[PDB]
Amino acid sequence: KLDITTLTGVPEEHIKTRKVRIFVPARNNMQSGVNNTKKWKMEFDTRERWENPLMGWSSTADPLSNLVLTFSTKEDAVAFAEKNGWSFDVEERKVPKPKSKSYGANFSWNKRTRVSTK
Amino acid sequence: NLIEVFVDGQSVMVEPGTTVLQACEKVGMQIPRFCYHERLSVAGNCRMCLVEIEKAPKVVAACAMPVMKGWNILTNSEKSKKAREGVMEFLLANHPLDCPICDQGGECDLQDQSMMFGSDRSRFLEGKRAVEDKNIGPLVKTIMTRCIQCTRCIRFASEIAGVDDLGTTGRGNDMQVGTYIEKMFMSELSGNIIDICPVGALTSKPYAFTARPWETRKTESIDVMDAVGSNIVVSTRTGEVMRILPRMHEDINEEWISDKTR
Amino acid sequence: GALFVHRDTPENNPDTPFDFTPENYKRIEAIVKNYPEGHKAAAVLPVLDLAQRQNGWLPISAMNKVAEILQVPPMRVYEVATFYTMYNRKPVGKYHIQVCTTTPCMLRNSDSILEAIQKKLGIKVGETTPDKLFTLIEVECLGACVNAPMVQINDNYYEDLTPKDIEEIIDELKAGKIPKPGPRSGRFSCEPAGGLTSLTEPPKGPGFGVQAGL
Amino acid sequence: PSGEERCIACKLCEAVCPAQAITIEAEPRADGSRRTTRYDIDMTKCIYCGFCQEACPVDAIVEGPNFEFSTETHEELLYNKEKLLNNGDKWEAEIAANIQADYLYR
Amino acid sequence: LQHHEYSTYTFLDLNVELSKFRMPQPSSGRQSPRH
Amino acid sequence: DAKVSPPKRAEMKTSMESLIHHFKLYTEGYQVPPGATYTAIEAPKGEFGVYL
Amino acid sequence: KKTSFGSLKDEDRIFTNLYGRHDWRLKGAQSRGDWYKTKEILLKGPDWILGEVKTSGLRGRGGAGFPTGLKWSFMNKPSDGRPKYLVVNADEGEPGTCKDREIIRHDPHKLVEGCLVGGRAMGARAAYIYIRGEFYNEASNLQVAIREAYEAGLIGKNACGSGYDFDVFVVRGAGAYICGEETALIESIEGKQGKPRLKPPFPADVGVFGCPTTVANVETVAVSPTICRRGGAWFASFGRERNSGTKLFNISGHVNHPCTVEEEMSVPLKELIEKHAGGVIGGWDNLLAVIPGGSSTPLIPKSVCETVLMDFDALVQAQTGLGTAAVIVMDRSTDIVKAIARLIEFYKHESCGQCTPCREGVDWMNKVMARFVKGDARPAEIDSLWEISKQIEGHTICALGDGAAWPVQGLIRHFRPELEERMQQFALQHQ
Ligand SMILES: Cc1cc2nc3c(=O)[nH]c(=O)nc-3n(C[C@H](O)[C@H](O)[C@H](O)COP(=O)(O)O)c2cc1C
Ligand code: SF4
Ligand code: SF4
Ligand code: SF4
Ligand code: SF4
Ligand code: SF4
Ligand code: FES
Repeated sequence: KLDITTLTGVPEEHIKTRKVRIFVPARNNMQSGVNNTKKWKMEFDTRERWENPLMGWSSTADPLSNLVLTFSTKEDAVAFAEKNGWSFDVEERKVPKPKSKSYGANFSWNKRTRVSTK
Repeated sequence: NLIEVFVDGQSVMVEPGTTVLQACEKVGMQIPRFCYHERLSVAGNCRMCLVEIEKAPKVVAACAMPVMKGWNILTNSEKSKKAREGVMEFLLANHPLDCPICDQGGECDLQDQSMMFGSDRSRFLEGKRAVEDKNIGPLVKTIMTRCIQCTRCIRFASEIAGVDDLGTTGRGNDMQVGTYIEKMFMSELSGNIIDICPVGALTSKPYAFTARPWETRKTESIDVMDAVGSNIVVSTRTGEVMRILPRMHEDINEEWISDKTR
Repeated sequence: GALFVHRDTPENNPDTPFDFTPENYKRIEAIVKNYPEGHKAAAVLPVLDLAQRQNGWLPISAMNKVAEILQVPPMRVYEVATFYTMYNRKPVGKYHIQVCTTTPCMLRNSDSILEAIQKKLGIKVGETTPDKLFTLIEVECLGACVNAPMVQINDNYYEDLTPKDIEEIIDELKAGKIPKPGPRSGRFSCEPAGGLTSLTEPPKGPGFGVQAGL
Repeated sequence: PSGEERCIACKLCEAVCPAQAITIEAEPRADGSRRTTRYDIDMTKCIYCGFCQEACPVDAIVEGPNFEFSTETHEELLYNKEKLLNNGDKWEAEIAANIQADYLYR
Repeated sequence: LQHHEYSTYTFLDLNVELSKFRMPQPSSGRQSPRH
Repeated sequence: DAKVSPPKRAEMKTSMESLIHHFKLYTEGYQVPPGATYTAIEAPKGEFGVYL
Repeated sequence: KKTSFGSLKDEDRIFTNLYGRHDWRLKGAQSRGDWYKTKEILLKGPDWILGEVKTSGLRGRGGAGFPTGLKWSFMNKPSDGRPKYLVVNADEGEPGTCKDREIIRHDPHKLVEGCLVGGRAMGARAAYIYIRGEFYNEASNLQVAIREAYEAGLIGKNACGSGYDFDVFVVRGAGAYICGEETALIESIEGKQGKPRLKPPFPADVGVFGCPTTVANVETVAVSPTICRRGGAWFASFGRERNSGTKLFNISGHVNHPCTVEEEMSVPLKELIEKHAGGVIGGWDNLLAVIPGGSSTPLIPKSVCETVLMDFDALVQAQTGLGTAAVIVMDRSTDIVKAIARLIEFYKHESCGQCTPCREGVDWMNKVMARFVKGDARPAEIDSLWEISKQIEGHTICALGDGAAWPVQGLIRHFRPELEERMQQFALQHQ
């Protein structure tokens, strides 16, 4: 029942109207590295961005547009969201399921796994 | 019948037939790879997976070597690091200096694995090779001089797409990847070759030159083009959608998305 | 110097007419029988060699026809054709002069034979004579390294060659006469030149020194 | 020297900008070359660090000799790709000589 | 000395002749791996 | 060390490894091994320190 | 117990018709002792044949020289329902090797009977003999020999009346040196590009057509019938311990009488060159860096050649290898750098390309070696070349890489002064 909302200084609109997403970021499919998929992340909901009349630069009025926090575990991020009084949605971690890999299967006598080209 | 193997002295119980790379994954060590994709078949050509097994004279390819009980996988031994450095040097010997213009820059496995497991300088004092580019369609922009002959695209086209139209022609350093004829690689899953390719040899024509990886903001969402429900990552920069990238959901879409979604 | 990409041309378009002769089709049936059922893709190399023998070179249509006959993806046939040197993906001369320029043959002054061939034919290596009867190409160990210098023709090994010998062989081929394969010097085989230092005695014959228990 | 712009839309010079004063957008041009549709440097957010002159791979972006470019309005100091290219054309004679002088030290 | 006179199709014709002596081939059980 | 200090311009323009390292150093930067330190110097106004 | 080998009588020579003077057809082979009591050998059993091979101590003639009996016993396991095959490697692609050509051209029935015996040992239904495509006439000769064997009933159904069904098929290559490698040979027979497989699945368990297969050199298979008939101990008598047998040798290069001869293992290299090769051109003084076992094996300087014995372990002690038994001799009137560069270029042209180490490093070594032969390099490049070779060696998926690395290392190790001399001379020339 810890509430630091009064002490944080955040304006009420962002406290109440913002949904924070707790997730483990998915791996960038462009790369095979998995180091960036090992820590939970808390990210706020996206809001309007408009073009500046003078230069066309993307303008925003959302103070928490770029705010992202890293948490070791899901429970810690949930605790932080609850203490700060943000509505939270938790997406469970997605882990690559174990696979069976055989180089010999590429040259199977009877199975379809035989590879036409190496 | 789990058997016990040690990765850097740590006991890990793995089912028989598990490769050294997966055993290392069990302990958190991600063996550097260029040609190995879990979805695709094992090839062993890249040779960046080489690691040293304790009391074994010759390094083994982690991707293609099934673990044997009692093996201790030394993933950071001097031999393993030197093998990685040599393989990286060979990979970068003929690679074009196209990084500033390569779309894969900032998200290139060659760049990061060079910055992590490779030397910081070049001893190559000869001219580099160049390959005439192949046209495989209106979706995949091809700069084949950047190819590292990992054969990921060929194995993907054969195994997942089912189109046996991409292959290797020639031998030696002159070996080239692509249809021998002026054929066009047409499939629902053709765009996934762009994702699978470790280097920026195969890149999205629609997304060419538009943005760099670090700029983009990634939003996880679901596709609506089909009822499959493929999970996607919508990459947006400055409030504008830049590209759609597949997101891994083993149950619905493994790592792939259709051309219409992409 | 040959490219490994195919640019369609009027001579080498996919509509270039090529089909196996019926006798070659029976030979193809014989070839297919050799390999186990369900693995008829193994016939690709012998069938491509048969196509090259029939036509003298492999057009893209020939490769497509081989793939169709063997029910294999065409790209695999393209890969086999490109990978193996012997297959000719461009038209070649009536007689293909292949000079082995490897280290063993090189030590036996192979460059002399190569240069004499160049002078007699008038073509540099990798070129075809205007008459389209001779194509000169250098090659690696052909297997007769001991009988160097050695130049192969369409299928015959003319080994133990000297400039004059190669020029005479080229003259015979131009005349239409078929030279006899083998060492053009006195020797007949890998035999020591001066005389046999081994196997001088007659063969022992059947049942010689046979283990008693057998 | 041909007259083609050196920029190849690497955006690494944007990445290294300490103050995020460079905004770059690019698209394949009609020739097919990787060129910048938008290149903006806010001379009011810039810290004149000298980065992106070291960072830019092709020597496209250079902090030139001029220091007397004061303006009577804030908007004049928000440069555009056209303005930057005009400055490069104006000061190319001096910029090339200075780069020649210091290119060996770099 | 017999090798001095061999034609282009000699090897293939010899294989055709040997076809009859050959024993039945083993079968994987499928027409092709792609099948 | 080109994984910490950027390579020379000629090397970056002539060598692939140098170009890769220049690109990464000027876009990502060099990763620093995890840790904390208080380093101080005798600056002209006294002790200047950074707890990084 | 003999301390000096090197003289072999005609009686003990397995390849009686090596030079082809006697008839190569079935009649000649039978007259010279071939196809003799083969039925009895087949009936004796697979275990007896494998034991005879093991007692012989035969080492593989391909160049690796693995113990043949142990290798063949790997296939002795009971069948799982898949067929078993024996593949005879007649590629003969190593530069300097010409023995298999002689064996097939002039003594084919030896190879056919050896195929039958080995298949009986390996429980193999059929044997595929992969013959280099350039060897067309020899392949035709082998096919004729196979036809004669089929007519006689020696092969085929009820082969030699042994109740064993065996077929020999001849497959001709399309001109690739890599195809010599056992896995590359299997792939080529299967119709794919001849690119070596990864060993972790071994050929015995998975091979041609995904079935148990053993790949043996033509010489190793051919000697099996004679080893069985004469006895394993007879083969053991010749040569040192662990180097037993009579090995065909190809003496080529700067020798007065280039020839292929059969002598006991462990024969002194000088004795082999002088006795049968007619001596070095210009005499033994002119000898410079004889290549012991073909291109793959590193070169040896003249001093080592003076006392070196041509056996596997002894040559290994010399930092070289017996390899294919091909002896390439260079006289002092030779540019050693140029010859090693030509061999490296051969490796560059013959590389498959799949393995990044080989694909890139062999081309890199070829370019560096060409620059060395010209002399257009700094002295430091030699250590760089050594390190590049070390990177290539032991990391490739095929021995071809190590085959390329080893000659460069041998050239550096034994003739480094020559390269630096040429570099200095080039620098002086261009000033
Ligand atoms: C590049 C390369 C080429 C080879 N070429 C041949 C060859 O032409 N003939 C051969 O018998 N072995 C060749 N080998 C060796 C084979 O891979 C294998 O060791 C041999 O077939 C085993 O025969 P064995 O059991 O009689 O020793 C080659 C190996 C490599 C790496
Ligand atoms: S194009 Fe890309 S995926 Fe295909 S072989 Fe080359 S590097 Fe691998
Ligand atoms: S894909 Fe190739 S060109 Fe592009 S950044 Fe990576 S190494 Fe450089
Ligand atoms: S150097 Fe300048 S113009 Fe060229 S890509 Fe980098 S920021 Fe753009
Ligand atoms: S010099 Fe100007 S443009 Fe370059 S990084 Fe500094 S502030 Fe940005
Ligand atoms: S080492 Fe060379 S020849 Fe052998 S598989 Fe690798 S690339 Fe091919
Ligand atoms: S993918 Fe790198 S060695 Fe297998």
